Amino acid sequence: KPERKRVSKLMAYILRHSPEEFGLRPDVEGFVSLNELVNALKTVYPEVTEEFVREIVENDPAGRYEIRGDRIRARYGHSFPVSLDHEEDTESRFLYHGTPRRNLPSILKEGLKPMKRQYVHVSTDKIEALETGRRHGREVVLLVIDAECLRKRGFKIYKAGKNVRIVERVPPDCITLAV
Ligand SMILES: Nc1ncnc2c1ncn2[C@@H]1O[C@H](COP(=O)(O)OP(=O)(O)OC[C@H]2O[C@H](O)[C@H](O)[C@@H]2O)[C@@H](O)[C@H]1O
Ligand SMILES: Nc1ncnc2c1ncn2[C@@H]1O[C@H](COP(=O)(O)O)[C@@H](OP(=O)(O)O)[C@H]1OP(=O)(O)O
Repeated sequence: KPERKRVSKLMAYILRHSPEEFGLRPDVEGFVSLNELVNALKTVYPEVTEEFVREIVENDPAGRYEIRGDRIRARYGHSFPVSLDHEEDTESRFLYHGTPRRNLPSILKEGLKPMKRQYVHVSTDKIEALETGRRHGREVVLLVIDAECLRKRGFKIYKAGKNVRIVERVPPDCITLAV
């Protein structure tokens, strides 16, 4: 529903990108006070309550958020450094990243890089990978990433969302296919 969606979009923006511009100071792990997040959200959507934020967190289908005690964080997507959980994805054999075709000259030479984020974000889900690439351009390619290649190279893959995984970078040898 549009109420849930518009408050969640604002939560993700505050918690991933501009907490300080709403007066919040994330701790090392990226958590802000839940009460303080609620007041920040209410500067935009005055109907928001803590109970509604708790409902958004628990019902989020991607696993975007985490509440711990009286604090809340985004679980990935940040454009500032945070220490996240190191729940390691050891089971996935391939992972996916969608990107505009125009990026293949750089990506296939340099690998995937975190760009303005802290981590490279990949997915266990091809459609969601492609839909993320579509945010950046109409002509997108599906990158297929060999998870064992990454692990062997010392790049741990972490369970950030239900489908989202994070990794420090993806060297080009680990990009097996671009479709
Ligand atoms: N070496 C490179 N050269 C050029 N472009 C590159 C390179 N490596 C990666 N890119 C592209 O640089 C761009 C970086 O765009 P951004 O928005 O930061 O990353 P996202 O598109 O993965 O979205 C991650 C999402 O996953 C979670 O939901 C988060 O919350 C996000 O919503 C991509 O097109 C890369 O392919
Ligand atoms: N329902 C929801 N809750 C929270 N956040 C949401 C969201 N639906 C979308 N977002 C985020 O909005 C940005 C633009 O994405 P579009 O609207 O172009 O698809 C992007 O976040 P960012 O700028 O950090 O990359 C998305 O995050 P996500 O990939 O988790 O949906």
